[PDB]
Amino acid sequence: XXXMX
Amino acid sequence: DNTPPGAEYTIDYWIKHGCINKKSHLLDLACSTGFSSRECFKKEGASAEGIDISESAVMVANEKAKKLKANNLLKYYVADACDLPFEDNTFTHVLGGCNFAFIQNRLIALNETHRCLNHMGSMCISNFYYRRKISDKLINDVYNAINFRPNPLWTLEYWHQFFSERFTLVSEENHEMESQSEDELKADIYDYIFNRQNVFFERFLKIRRPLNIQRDYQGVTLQIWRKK
Ligand SMILES: [Cl-]
Repeated sequence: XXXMX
Repeated sequence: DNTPPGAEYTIDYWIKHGCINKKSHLLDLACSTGFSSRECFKKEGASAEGIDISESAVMVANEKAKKLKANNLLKYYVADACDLPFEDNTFTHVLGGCNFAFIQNRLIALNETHRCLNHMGSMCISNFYYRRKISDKLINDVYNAINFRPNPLWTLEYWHQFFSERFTLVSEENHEMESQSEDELKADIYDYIFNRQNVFFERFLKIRRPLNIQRDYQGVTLQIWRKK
């Protein structure tokens, strides 16, 4: 869903 | 998937700012298949006890622990966050993730986690929150889509109010999300359904559209809360 590396 | 928002990034954040090390003993709250604690173990060697309402999930978590040759350090049980089967002062950390937004009685649960945490123990959070005012229509749309009406007043301030009664905010990192274009969304849905039908596609789109739209008003907050 949410990518933040 | 069964992971917290941000996945490995979140775990890393928790490990760094929560100071999780090999000496740590974690409570994996609503652990599902045990991703968070298992990752903390793989990364840092920390031990953990996890709880979930799903028996099968717990069994998966245990089996995965076994395959990792770590079932002496990682143990999982069927239980509710509102009634933890652990003694006072058992854990150095609680992995809360986004679960306080979904569990049935979250203050009772919070108090239980507070009870089971050691002195100066840390609560590790990754919550969704609303950064902007969202109309009722969209909330209703989401409710319709996934039978779970979110609270548009679940802002940062609200969570802070919720946690700050029993905890001290030690660290916070906020990540603002944004919607995909219809094309991108459709591309993802298509790719997934066709590379990992039309009916499925239509249903998926129907469900995901409002969720996607909602993202422009949302954010994810990574927080470390210290017991007080
Ligand atoms: Cl409650």
